[PDB]
Amino acid sequence: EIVLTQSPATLSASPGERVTLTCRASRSVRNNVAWYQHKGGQSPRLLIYDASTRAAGVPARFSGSASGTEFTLAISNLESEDFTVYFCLQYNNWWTFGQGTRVDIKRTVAAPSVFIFPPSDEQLKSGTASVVCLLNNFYPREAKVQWKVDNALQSGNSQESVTEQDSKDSTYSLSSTLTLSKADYEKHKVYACEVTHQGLSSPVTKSFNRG
Amino acid sequence: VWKDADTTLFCASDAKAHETEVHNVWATHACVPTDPNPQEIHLENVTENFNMWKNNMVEQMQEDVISLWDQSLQPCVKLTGGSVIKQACPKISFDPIPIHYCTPAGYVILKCNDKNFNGTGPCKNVSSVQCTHGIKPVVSTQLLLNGSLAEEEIIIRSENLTNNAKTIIVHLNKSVEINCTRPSDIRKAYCEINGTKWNKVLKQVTEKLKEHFNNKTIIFQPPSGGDLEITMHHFNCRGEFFYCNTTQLFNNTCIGCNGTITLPCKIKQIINMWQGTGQAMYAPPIDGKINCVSNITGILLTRDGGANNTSNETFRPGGGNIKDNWRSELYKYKVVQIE
Amino acid sequence: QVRLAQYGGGVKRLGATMTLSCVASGYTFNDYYIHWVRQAPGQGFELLGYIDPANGRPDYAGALRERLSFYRDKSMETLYMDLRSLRYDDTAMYYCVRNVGTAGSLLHYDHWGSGSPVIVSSASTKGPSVFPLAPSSGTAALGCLVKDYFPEPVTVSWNSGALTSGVHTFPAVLQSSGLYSLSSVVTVPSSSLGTQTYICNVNHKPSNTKVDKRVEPKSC
Ligand SMILES: *[C@@H]1O[C@H](CO)[C@@H](O)[C@H](O)[C@H]1NC(C)=O
Ligand SMILES: *[C@@H]1O[C@H](CO)[C@@H](O)[C@H](O)[C@H]1NC(C)=O
Ligand SMILES: *[C@@H]1O[C@H](CO)[C@@H](O)[C@H](O)[C@H]1NC(C)=O
Ligand SMILES: *[C@@H]1O[C@H](CO)[C@@H](O)[C@H](O)[C@H]1NC(C)=O
Ligand SMILES: *[C@@H]1O[C@H](CO)[C@@H](O)[C@H](O)[C@H]1NC(C)=O
Ligand SMILES: *[C@@H]1O[C@H](CO)[C@@H](O)[C@H](O)[C@H]1NC(C)=O
Ligand SMILES: *[C@@H]1O[C@H](CO)[C@@H](O)[C@H](O)[C@H]1NC(C)=O
Ligand SMILES: *[C@@H]1O[C@H](CO)[C@@H](O)[C@H](O)[C@H]1NC(C)=O
Ligand SMILES: *[C@@H]1O[C@H](CO)[C@@H](O)[C@H](O)[C@H]1NC(C)=O
Ligand SMILES: *[C@@H]1O[C@H](CO)[C@@H](O)[C@H](O)[C@H]1NC(C)=O
Ligand SMILES: *[C@@H]1O[C@H](CO)[C@@H](O)[C@H](O)[C@H]1NC(C)=O
Ligand SMILES: *[C@@H]1O[C@H](CO)[C@@H](O)[C@H](O)[C@H]1NC(C)=O
Repeated sequence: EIVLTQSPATLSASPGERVTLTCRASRSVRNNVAWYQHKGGQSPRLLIYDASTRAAGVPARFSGSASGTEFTLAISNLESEDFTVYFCLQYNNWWTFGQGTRVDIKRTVAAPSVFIFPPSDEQLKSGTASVVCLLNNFYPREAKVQWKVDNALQSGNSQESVTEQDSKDSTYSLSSTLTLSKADYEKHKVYACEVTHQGLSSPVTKSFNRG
Repeated sequence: VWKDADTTLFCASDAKAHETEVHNVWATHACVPTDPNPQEIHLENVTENFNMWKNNMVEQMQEDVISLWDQSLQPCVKLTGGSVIKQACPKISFDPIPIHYCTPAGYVILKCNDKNFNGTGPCKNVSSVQCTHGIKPVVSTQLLLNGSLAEEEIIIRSENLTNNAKTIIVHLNKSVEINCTRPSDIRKAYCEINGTKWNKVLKQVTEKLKEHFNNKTIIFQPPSGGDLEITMHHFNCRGEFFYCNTTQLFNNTCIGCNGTITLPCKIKQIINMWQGTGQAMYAPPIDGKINCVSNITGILLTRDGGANNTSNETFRPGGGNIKDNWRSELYKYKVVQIE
Repeated sequence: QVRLAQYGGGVKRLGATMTLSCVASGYTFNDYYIHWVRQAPGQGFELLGYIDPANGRPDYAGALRERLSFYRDKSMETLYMDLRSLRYDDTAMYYCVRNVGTAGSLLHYDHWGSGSPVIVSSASTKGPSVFPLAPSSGTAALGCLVKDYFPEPVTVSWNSGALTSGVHTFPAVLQSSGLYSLSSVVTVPSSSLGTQTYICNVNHKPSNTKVDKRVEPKSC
């Protein structure tokens, strides 16, 4: 099954600039590739097919091109409506999709303020324990948040929620929630979230101990 | 020098002015008599491109056969569009005749004579004709009947712009007889096929499919679903609409069993129309023995596109798009405009 | 001019069968294959399979084939999809999509339907539990964890709307239990944690519950 890797996940851009989004296929899909715009609250809409053929009704600032297994959507003059999600499709062998790229408003780099919150006693009496890690007002969007308890990496037991890019300061904020049973929670002492972000010279760890 | 062009063809036939059979009646008023000795000029050292999937001759034959069925079939009830049509429905005489397609002045038909030509791409041995060969407008699904045969190898025809194909046409180089009978429940019928002859040909088909799809294991499965016209082998015989179950025809344990393969069939009065316009109802079958012997000359297949692949490709009997039937006979022809 | 109007989404119970429909208009119905594709939260799109509306021939993604069925009502230009034995990870926005083809091949997608949100949860209407996120012992952060309510939406405010600067309320997530959760957080001056009262007001209209939670620093 052909894999389409879209890069990057989030693209920093400014109104009026030229922006390029890439899609690399895991093997040859001929020129059978298409690009779609997906505005919030609406269904996807076709922009380009056959790598480079603009669909009917698409404005001229959108164009596409190809080179072996790499495919490029270009948006030459970013209008306000264009800061949104784009994804690619290959239709050479079944139909598969890239994960999507979001174009957002560029601003200066802002490292996240990181906070960690233990489970309240009220919840801990209910039988579950939620540990929350907050990343506040950062830019750009890409951030890695790893949970470690007694230095053991966690996996499959956390969820991340993100705000929309702020309309006034253009920053994001993010929560990562690690959920354990009460029993599993009380068997360990050190809870930590490690945050990697290009605004931090080295990854930042915020930790607490039970009690 | 000549260029590709589309123009209105006319038809020719050996139709009989005294015959009551409806193909004959249609051809008598729509075609001219067949040309005595059709000349064929061979084009020395000429290489020409053909594309059986973008050949306007196919749309023109589709129109003729639509016209023929519109004029000559008589369903008792027609549920086309949103309303019903009630008229008389006597039993008709029905047996397709060969139809030649011909070009007017200033045009010619180029014919590809490479025996292994797959349908799309260059042809190194080209000739010009005035008319096609005689093509019987047989409307069927799953199996192609009474057509012409490929002359050397079995041929797998597919447009191949993507791997996501609609229809794959297999063109056989040896015909296999299929003998269907409603003996004298009046709708119960059956088709007999020499299994030894069929299973050898189906093995060669698999071998060529293997060649075409990267040496993977070839598997046949029953149709995934849809209308009875495509989940069954559907065809017309003496004016009655047959529906035959082909499960036993594509038996996997029998390829890589001898004797007569008997497929169960039903005659149905209420059909879905292949023209794509609603449904129709015909009278119950005529009395007496109803029998049609036909040559299987091709297979219509569909390949599953969403399965885990590495080792197996799975094909399922297909059809339903009747332009595919005409395409399996017109693949070797194209119209050019002579200056 | 072309429309693919979708119906049938909403709350489906876990292990149930759902049926989605798609009313096509504005084009020759027989000439275009129709695909069913879904997007689960946080994931890219995924094709479930397609149907040829002329004759009803379906093709299916291999991992879901056994639980899917594609069919149609030709007379009514309506396409249907069944997904059987619903699971938590069948939650997704479901789309019917028109596929461009040629005489022999199927190609790109050119019109996407209006979309059907499907939520797979057997939960009945339940009000949220509200737990504090206590500020750590210049700038401090505090918040409220709003766990285990159904259905959406919940409303959160702080000090009855008096505190709006520095507040961030995160989008709810459906957990594997069938219930939603989210957090609201605000950053305040660390100099104020000894005199200011911080109360988050959680309002859940489907259950008529209004919760006010004092968020204080923790100590013995
Ligand atoms: C046939 O045509 C080719 C051009 O494709 C030419 O090179 C070749 O010499 C020709 N042969 C003869 C016998 O005319
Ligand atoms: C080429 O085409 C002619 C018909 O014009 C046919 O008789 C012949 O067998 C074909 N093959 C070769 C090798 O000439
Ligand atoms: C048919 O053969 C031509 C080469 O002349 C090739 O380009 C095309 O892909 C083939 N089509 C098939 C194998 O379906
Ligand atoms: C059926 O096949 C035989 C032998 O292959 C052939 O002589 C006959 O013309 C075929 N019949 C039709 C209707 O094509
Ligand atoms: C038909 O072609 C196949 C190759 O696909 C060959 O093995 C077989 O012998 C041919 N049969 C006849 C009767 O020519
Ligand atoms: C299909 O067409 C492609 C054209 O890019 C060609 O390379 C290939 O050989 C053909 N056949 C198959 C099986 O892909
Ligand atoms: C077809 O089958 C019927 C009944 O089984 C039989 O009478 C007839 O002779 C058969 N015809 C051929 C050509 O096998
Ligand atoms: C396919 O496999 C056969 C042996 O089973 C081998 O002889 C042949 O060369 C292979 N062809 C391709 C195209 O891999
Ligand atoms: C064909 O026959 C098999 C059993 O022989 C049956 O399971 C299948 O449902 C039949 N197909 C149709 C379309 O009735
Ligand atoms: C294949 O044929 C045999 C008899 O020759 C029959 O018993 C069997 O049911 C058929 N189907 C399969 C899948 O084996
Ligand atoms: C089927 O064909 C074989 C050879 O192709 C022949 O020997 C046999 O008599 C035919 N009829 C049967 C097996 O009923
Ligand atoms: C094929 O031709 C034979 C006579 O050559 C005829 O009896 C039979 O009905 C035809 N088959 C179809 C499906 O028209």
